[PDB]
Amino acid sequence: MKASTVLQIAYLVSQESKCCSWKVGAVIEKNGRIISTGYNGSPAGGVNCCDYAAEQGWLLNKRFVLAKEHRSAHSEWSSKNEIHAELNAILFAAENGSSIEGATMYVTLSPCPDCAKAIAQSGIKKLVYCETYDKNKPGWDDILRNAGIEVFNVPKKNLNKLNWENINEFCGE
Amino acid sequence: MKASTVLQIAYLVSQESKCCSWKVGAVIEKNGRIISTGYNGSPAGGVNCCDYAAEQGWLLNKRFVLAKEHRSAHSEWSSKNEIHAELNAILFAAENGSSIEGATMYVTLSPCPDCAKAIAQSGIKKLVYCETYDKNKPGWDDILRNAGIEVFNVPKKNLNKLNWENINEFCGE
Ligand SMILES: O=C1N[C@H](O)C=CN1[C@H]1C[C@H](O)[C@@H](COP(=O)(O)O)O1
Ligand SMILES: O=C1N[C@H](O)C=CN1[C@H]1C[C@H](O)[C@@H](COP(=O)(O)O)O1
Ligand SMILES: [Zn+2]
Ligand SMILES: [Zn+2]
Ligand SMILES: [Zn+2]
Ligand SMILES: [Zn+2]
Repeated sequence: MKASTVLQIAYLVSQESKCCSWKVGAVIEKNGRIISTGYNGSPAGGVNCCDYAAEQGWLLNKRFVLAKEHRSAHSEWSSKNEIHAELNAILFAAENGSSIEGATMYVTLSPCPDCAKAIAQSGIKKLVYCETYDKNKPGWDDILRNAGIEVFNVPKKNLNKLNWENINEFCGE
Repeated sequence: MKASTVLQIAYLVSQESKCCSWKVGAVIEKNGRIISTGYNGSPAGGVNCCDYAAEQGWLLNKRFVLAKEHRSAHSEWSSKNEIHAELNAILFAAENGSSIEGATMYVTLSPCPDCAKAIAQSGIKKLVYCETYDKNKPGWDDILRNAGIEVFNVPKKNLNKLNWENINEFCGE
C-alpha cells in the first residue's frame, strides 16, 4: 500500500499508547498487507506509564503533559518498563509465529539505537518513518543501511487523511 | 485495540481501492494486532475498476463518480472481476499462511451475502462494521450469528481521527 497510507495507520495505532512522553506506532507490512502492529507501552501486569506518572506527580494539566523537569525521571523509568513500538510489532510476530523476513516496517517516529539494531537484525528490509525522535543523533540509521535496509522519510505534510486535531504524538510540556 | 481505532484503519486501507462504486476496507485483528488487511479490487493482470469504467463511459466528472444509470453495468462486471475487501483480507492469510482462527474482522461496510457466508466459515469470531451496504437486506447477519460470530456496529460519529474530507467511501452519483 502507499507509504502515506500505512504511516497514517501507524499514527492511529500510536493512539493506543498510554505513554505520557511520546505516542509511537509501528506497522509491519509484507507484500502489501499488514501482518503485525505495535505501540509503546508496559508489559502485562505492569502499571501503564500515564498511571505511574500520575502517582509520581510528573504531569501538568492542559489533556495532561509530561513536565520538562520530570522527563528525565520518565526516561529512566521507561527504559526499563516500556517496550517500544517497533519492538512490540516484532515481538508479536515472534509470539504469534508470523515471519517478517523481507517485510517493511512503518513507524511514526525514527527508532532509537535499541530499536534500530533490533530492526537491522530482524529480517526487515525497509524502514519508513515520519518524525525524527527527540533523542536521536545524526547517522543513527547507519546500522540499518549497513544491514541492507532501505530507509525512507515521509513528511507530515503529505499525511492529510488524519484529523491531526485528535492525534497526539509528543505529549511533553 | 479500540474498535474505533481499527475501524478507522480499515477506512485508510479502503482508500487504496480502485473501485468506482464503493471503497471498502477490511482488517483482521488477532489478540490485538493486525495480521491481515484487504480492500476491494481486481486480481493481478486484471484491469482496475476505475480504468475499465473510464473506457466504458460509466463515469461523470466532479473527482469522478459512477453514474446511477451505469451502476447496474458496474455490478455485473464487478461480481465477476473484483474481489471484495473481506475476502481479500482472508485470501492473503491463506496465501501467506497466517491463521485467522478466533480473530476479529473489521470492515468499513457491512458484508454482502457472499462475504458473510465466507466469514461465517473462516474461523473469525467477531465482525465489526461501520456503514450498512447499499444492497444489503435485513437479517443479512443471521448466518454470522448462527455460526457463533458476534456482530457489532460503530457509527461514523464515533470515528473522529480521520479527516473525512479526504476519505472516499460511496463514489456513485
Ligand atoms: O517506542 C518508541 N519508538 C522509538 O524507537 C523511540 C522511542 N519510542 C518510546 C519509548 C518511550 O515510551 C517514548 C520516549 O519517551 P522519552 O523520550 O521520555 O524516554 O517513546
Ligand atoms: O468489497 C466489498 N465488501 C462488501 O461485502 C460489499 C461490497 N464490497 C464491494 C465490491 C464492489 O467493488 C463494491 C460494491 O459496488 P456495487 O454495489 O456497484 O456492485 O464494493
Ligand atoms: Zn512513557
Ligand atoms: Zn526504540
Ligand atoms: Zn468497482
Ligand atoms: Zn462482499
